[PDB]
Amino acid sequence: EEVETFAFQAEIAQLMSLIINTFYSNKEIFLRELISNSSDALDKIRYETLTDPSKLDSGKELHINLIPNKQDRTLTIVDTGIGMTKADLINNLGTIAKSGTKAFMEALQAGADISMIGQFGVGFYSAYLVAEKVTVITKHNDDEQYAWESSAGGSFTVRTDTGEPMGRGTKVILHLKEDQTEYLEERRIKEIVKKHSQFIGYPITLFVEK
Ligand SMILES: CCc1cc(-c2n[nH]c(C(=O)O)c2-c2ccc3c(c2)OCO3)c(O)cc1O
Repeated sequence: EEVETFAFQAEIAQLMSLIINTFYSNKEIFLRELISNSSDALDKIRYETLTDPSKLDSGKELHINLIPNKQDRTLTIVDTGIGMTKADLINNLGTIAKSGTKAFMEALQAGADISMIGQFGVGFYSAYLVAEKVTVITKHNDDEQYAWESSAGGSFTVRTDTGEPMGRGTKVILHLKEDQTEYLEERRIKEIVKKHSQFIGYPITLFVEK
């Protein structure tokens, strides 16, 4: 397979390193932030459909599924939102893009708490509070399915995805750190959704393992 490797823009690499090295204890915020991103992407495709019905030809269901897998030590968050083209995937996760990253990095100096990370438009990276590696698989109506992945360290890879086709949307696979497996426990995931997410205008379904 063809794999491209990219460097994160410096400020994002710096942010990632701060997140990976922190003992910040309220790590459950990652779920609120990823669900929020899914909801924003769901809003995007749904808006586009008001004007163009064929936008949902790739899938009419608009929802978010949470899939813990204890055997694989992964928690997967899948949404059927607008997805990302390859260019937007690289831009949105590899650079400051539209975010307040610089202000956030100053806010951290000033000693603010990273729970404000989502208000600075960089909530995705909180995933690194709980994951050693994150894979993002995405399919936008205007492009092919791509898999982005990073274990931090300053780089990430993007490759065309040969996995199960998603009709449209984004799937985030969190390869959890050894000491963060509480997020694969059904009781914990339920408790967290309600505290940081029962505000979302889309169905959020937790798949219980058999
Ligand atoms: C990896 C982060 C993430 C992104 C998306 C997503 N899909 N499409 C888009 C889009 O704007 O086109 C996004 C998305 C959602 C929130 C964002 C974002 C992209 O960049 C900053 O904040 C998503 O649906 C879920 C996610 O967790």
